Amino acid sequence: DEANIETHGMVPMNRLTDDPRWLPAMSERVTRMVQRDRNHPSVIIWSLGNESGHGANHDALYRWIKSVDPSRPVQYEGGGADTTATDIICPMYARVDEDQPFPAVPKWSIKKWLSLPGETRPLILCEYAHAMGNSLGGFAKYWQAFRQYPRLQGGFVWDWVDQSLIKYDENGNPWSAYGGDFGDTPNDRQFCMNGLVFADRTPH
Amino acid sequence: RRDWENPGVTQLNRLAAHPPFASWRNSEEARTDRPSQQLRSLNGEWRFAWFPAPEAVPESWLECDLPEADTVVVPSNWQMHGYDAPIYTNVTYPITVNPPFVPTENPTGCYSLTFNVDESWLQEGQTRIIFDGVNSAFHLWCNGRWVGYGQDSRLPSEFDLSAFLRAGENRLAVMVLRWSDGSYLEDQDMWRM
Amino acid sequence: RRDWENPGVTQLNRLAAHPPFASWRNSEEARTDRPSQQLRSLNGEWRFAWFPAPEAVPESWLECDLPEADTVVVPSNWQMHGYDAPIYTNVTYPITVNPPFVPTENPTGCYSLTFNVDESWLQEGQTRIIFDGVNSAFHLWCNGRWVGYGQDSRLPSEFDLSAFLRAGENRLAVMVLRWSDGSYLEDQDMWRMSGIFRDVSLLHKPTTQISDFHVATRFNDDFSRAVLEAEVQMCGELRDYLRVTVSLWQGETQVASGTAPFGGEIIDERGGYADRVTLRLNVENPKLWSAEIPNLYRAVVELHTADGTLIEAEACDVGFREVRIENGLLLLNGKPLLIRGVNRHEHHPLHGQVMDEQTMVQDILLMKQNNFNAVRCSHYPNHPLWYTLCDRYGLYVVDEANIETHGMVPMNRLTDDPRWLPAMSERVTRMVQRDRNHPSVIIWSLGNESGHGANHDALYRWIKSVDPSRPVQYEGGGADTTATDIICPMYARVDEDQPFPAVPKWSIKKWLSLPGETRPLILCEYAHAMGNSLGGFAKYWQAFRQYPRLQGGFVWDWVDQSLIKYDENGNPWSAYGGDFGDTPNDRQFCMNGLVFADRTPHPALTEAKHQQQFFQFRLSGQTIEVTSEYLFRHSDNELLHWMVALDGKPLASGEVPLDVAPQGKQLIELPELPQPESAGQLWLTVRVVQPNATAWSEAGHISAWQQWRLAENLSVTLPAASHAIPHLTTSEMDFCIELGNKRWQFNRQSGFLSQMWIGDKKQLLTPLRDQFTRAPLDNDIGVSEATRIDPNAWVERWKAAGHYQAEAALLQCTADTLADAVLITTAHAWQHQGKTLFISRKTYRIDGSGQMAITVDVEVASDTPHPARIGLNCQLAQVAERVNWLGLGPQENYPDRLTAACFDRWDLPLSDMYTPYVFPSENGLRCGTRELNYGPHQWRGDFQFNISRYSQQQLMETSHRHLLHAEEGTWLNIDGFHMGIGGDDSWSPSVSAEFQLSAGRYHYQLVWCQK
Ligand SMILES: OC[C@@H]1[C@H](O)[C@H](O)[C@@H](O)c2nnnn21
Ligand SMILES: OC[C@@H]1[C@H](O)[C@H](O)[C@@H](O)c2nnnn21
Ligand SMILES: [Mg+2]
Ligand SMILES: [Mg+2]
Ligand SMILES: [Mg+2]
Ligand SMILES: [Mg+2]
Ligand SMILES: [Mg+2]
Ligand code: NA
Ligand code: NA
Ligand code: NA
Ligand code: NA
Ligand code: NA
Repeated sequence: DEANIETHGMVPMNRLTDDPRWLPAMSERVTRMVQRDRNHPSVIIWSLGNESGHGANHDALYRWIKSVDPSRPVQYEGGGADTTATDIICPMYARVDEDQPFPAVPKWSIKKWLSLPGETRPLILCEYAHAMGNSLGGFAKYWQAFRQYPRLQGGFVWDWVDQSLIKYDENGNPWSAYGGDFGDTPNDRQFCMNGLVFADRTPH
Repeated sequence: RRDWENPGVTQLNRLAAHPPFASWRNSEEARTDRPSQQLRSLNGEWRFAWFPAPEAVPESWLECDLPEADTVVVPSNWQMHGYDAPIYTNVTYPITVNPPFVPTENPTGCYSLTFNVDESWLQEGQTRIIFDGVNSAFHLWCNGRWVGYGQDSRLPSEFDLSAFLRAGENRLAVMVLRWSDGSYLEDQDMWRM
Repeated sequence: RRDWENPGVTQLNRLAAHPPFASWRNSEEARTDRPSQQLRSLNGEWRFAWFPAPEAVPESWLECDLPEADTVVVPSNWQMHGYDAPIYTNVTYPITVNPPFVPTENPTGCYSLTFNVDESWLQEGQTRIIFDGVNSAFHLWCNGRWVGYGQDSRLPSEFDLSAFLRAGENRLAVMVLRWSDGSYLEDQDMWRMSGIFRDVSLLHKPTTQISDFHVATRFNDDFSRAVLEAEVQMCGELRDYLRVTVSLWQGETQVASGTAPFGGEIIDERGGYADRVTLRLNVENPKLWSAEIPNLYRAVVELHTADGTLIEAEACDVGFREVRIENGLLLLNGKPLLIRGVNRHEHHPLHGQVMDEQTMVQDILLMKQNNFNAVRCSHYPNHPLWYTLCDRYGLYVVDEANIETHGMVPMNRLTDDPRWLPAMSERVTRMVQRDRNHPSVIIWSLGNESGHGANHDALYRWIKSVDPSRPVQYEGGGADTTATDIICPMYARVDEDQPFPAVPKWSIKKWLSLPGETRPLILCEYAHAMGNSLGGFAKYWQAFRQYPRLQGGFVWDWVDQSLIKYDENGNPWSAYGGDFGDTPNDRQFCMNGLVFADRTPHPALTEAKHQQQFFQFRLSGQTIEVTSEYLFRHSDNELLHWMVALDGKPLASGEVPLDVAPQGKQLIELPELPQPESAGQLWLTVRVVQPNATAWSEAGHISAWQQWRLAENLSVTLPAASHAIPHLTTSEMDFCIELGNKRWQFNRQSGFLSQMWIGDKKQLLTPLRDQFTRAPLDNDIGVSEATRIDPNAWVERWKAAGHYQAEAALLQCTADTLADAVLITTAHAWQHQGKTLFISRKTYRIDGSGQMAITVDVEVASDTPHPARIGLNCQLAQVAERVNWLGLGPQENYPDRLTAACFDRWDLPLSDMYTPYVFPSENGLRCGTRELNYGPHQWRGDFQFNISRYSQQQLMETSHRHLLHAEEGTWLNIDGFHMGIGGDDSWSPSVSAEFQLSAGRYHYQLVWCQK
């Protein structure tokens, strides 16, 4: 279960999340979630939100939760996927064997990540195997690792269904539309279709 | 007050959050997860009218129905009805980045409903309204009088109408803003509706 | 909107918090911390009208000064000027508890000011208004246009008037509400006042300005090398040519300097901060900061153009010091502290809660002069100057957020509530943001008496997160929660457990060793100094020294919060709870200080000083061993003085220079010491003197002392040839004794010494009688009320037992003649509701020498409460100017509070023998006295005594010291034994067992004679 908090477009990412003046707003997004959903057995992990860097607001919110509801681990990927605001190393698109040492927020091979000096947390990819169009090339390689390494505990594929919408042609013939099709601009074109299933639930 | 341009203000008069309630007045129903007389749906046909900015809305809409209004289904997304377009933007904010301000031309949806309230509800106890999802911020009026304000397009916003309703017919007025300071917190990679 | 009844609204249009700024336009003014033409004070003469409610405010006030308005000085508390009453309530909220609402009649202050503004200010730049402190909420208008709103009475609220001001004359309008949703977080145990109590000023900043800056200092292993790191942020337009220079000075000497353009390191996938820059400076051999040697550097931050043109400069004092907890110990600069602290409220007898520099400096010096090295800001951020001062004089400070909800039921009612997280967080984040650069601040505190809720754990984490340089502590919820790095209890006893349910207060020695516990333990409040208190202070100090992880504490508290009241003669008197018509109220409970509100010390102050000494001493043979408890300085402003006296008569003495390394020892051998010409006890006294004056002391200041008995020679010399013989004159009513120009009369029915004469002069106003009670001290009283008694309080156990009502029944009264003496024997009973409380058996022996020998044997039933005292007392007919004695002094001292007193021969004016506590009680006693002198009288033995113009009765019958009236004569209380006074707490019995008079059988003897 994940808080409605994402500030990706800020420069740098943690602009608002590190801002004490935004803690209040952020906190209601976290506290109100937990207050509503804490009796559901299905919820096994709480998430602090998505792609908002890593701000002090995160560490405070992380503690609030651990403190009001110990029953569940708390995770969060921002700021490099293994900060002090996450019980779980939850990277997005870290590869199996290949490292991608971006500055400040590198994405290590998952196999490698687990054993970095000092590290001992489990690792579950929060997003992996981007299913855009003709994709899922190399899927088996993750599975192989998942089964061989005890601490590599799986992941959440990105993602379930294309975010295509319906528009009608001159005969009222419906067709799947993407970014820019509604005269929307600027837009991300086909980047909103990345699922395992078509918008109508038909499998890819 | 321009509440929608201040992260210091994310709600007004909103009731505290809590696990799902139905206030069953029969235990066995509660046990069975059956419907509850005390938990009514307002879903369905409503009155709606689009404006380009909150400044364009007529005070008259608080008191009485906008004759230009159409009758639409709720819940819904007004873009799915063509009042305006949905925008697909991944990372870049669909509005200029100048927190906590939002554009002046800020698409506004004026939703309205005339509904019944049984006196039995009014003789005792408390009558609250619950909106499970309003994107991105809104003001609410009941029978012409202001009730409160809310943000966070993805959690329920609850208000006590106990002192605002009357037995019988009643009118709600909801002014929904497309953009608000809460929009800064909602930069997900998906359509902007 | 009634923003004042909504915790979701804490402010409107309020600018962000930041470290102290001054916007200098000259670097040098900056480095030297001189005034800046860009920071103006608007303090002084303002207009004020009082209202009962905001709704009654003439909306005209907005545009025009109202006429009924008076002219008053600001800052100020309106209660201080008489528009209304300040209220003294401890726990009980002064308003009905119904969060978030406040009462409808809400005293409203209408402040307004007509002032001129320099257009140069308006043509460019930004002009902000700054309210250092507004109690509790306010709305702001400028030239009739609304500006904004703010809460939190203890931190600065700032607004941008750039667009509201006009060339020339202008009007500010300020509506301050007494109560607001903020009061809920302001339940501190102190007076409830209101208004614009801290400074008001204007700050002009350029458009492109420095908006915040953080200074860090990290060290290598032996602190031989440091890195000064300074993080700088800006507001305005960024440009390539923009620069920041950070330079570091040790006075006139520029130690280091660095320059960079804006642009931080990459921090995320989104990059980094374009509008920030971090400069780093190496410092070799830093001169380190401590409360022992407050070494500071000056940090100057210039925002300038690449051409060299300065835009503005900001600056701060820097202290190189590291705070860390390691292996269970609190270290400073790698060394374990020993906190000799005190809690201190911002209070002024006439100014209420308005603070001034004079007062601050006065407090600090007293502090230092009394060996205090630390202070806790109970329970809110202090006026900004305090910190600059602590920085410079050197005091370890505990900075505490303004969050106290003691009146909630249960206490963490709001703090565990997510709807109160935001208002709470601002009270903590805005504190940190403003004070983080001060080196005197070594620990953060989450607040006071708010239970422990989830909001605390969240805020505990934000801090650790933003400023890892300082531990975080909080005492609520048990003193050892997950929201504190230090076990910081309040009033936990040294050896005594007090197992309250859920939040027990273990004995500190035991608390450290609980299974699994490893933190350090420093009490946030201890030794409640209320009235005649501080009993057992030495027991804490002994433990702190013996146990490494016991690191000291903060006494409660510095100064009494009594306000000044004037009688019809326009004579001032110190007032407390309820004297303002305020109710409900907590009476004298706002008076718990080591000094009077006027800064005159209470006697306990001296006890603190001695226990908190930095040099320990040991004696052996002719060998004295001085051990320094300093951790960083050598005894470079100290010399040792020693003196040997025989029963106060000086024999020998001398001085030796001290030269002790921190933690070291020095052995001073003493010279061969001549023996003495007669019986008596020799006593050695040493004292540590500081030859030179310092910033906080004068040349010759004594910082420590100690005493030891040396050899003793018992008198064996047999009196002498009785010159004459007392004659006894027996009547059916009296036993009369005559010897020369003296007579003693013993009433045969009473069994007491009814009268004594010298010449034809009567010596007594009332007979000499045993006394077993004392006019109740604050500590004896505890919480006990006349409407709600605390049957557990000492006073209550005593009253109930009939001790203050017991009556003397004669059991036996005889007179016998000896070879050369007259001997009277008596036996008395003290009963109550048919039980014998005590039995007093005496003998009076009158010899030809004319001395009256008294022997007292008392019996105290095992089942009666232990008595306040066991002695005799009388009202002397005489009044003399001086009191001279040989024993412990010079100041008032009791059994559990006499370590700092010294045995010698003392002489003071009668008045120094009476302690003027506001709440009168037994006071002024002196222990271990071997000889007492008054008028032509002399008493000898081994006893304790007090002497003044007030009977115990009058004292215990009076509540304000200013209603006391000098009785006829002189009241004399001479005790064989006196009960300790306690003080661990003043709300329950705190007198230790070894200070209780429970032996059952007591024996004392005295000799009264004449000179
Ligand atoms: O479809 C790409 C996805 C999508 O934007 C996710 O919301 C985001 O967490 C992400 N990060 N990297 N790639 N993605
Ligand atoms: O003077 C009594 C003091 C005063 O109330 C302090 O503010 C509070 O922390 C406290 N708790 N217990 N005793 N005290
Ligand atoms: Mg808002
Ligand atoms: Mg994203
Ligand atoms: Mg408020
Ligand atoms: Mg309190
Ligand atoms: Mg010396
Ligand atoms: Na695995
Ligand atoms: Na996508
Ligand atoms: Na110790
Ligand atoms: Na008090
Ligand atoms: Na008294």
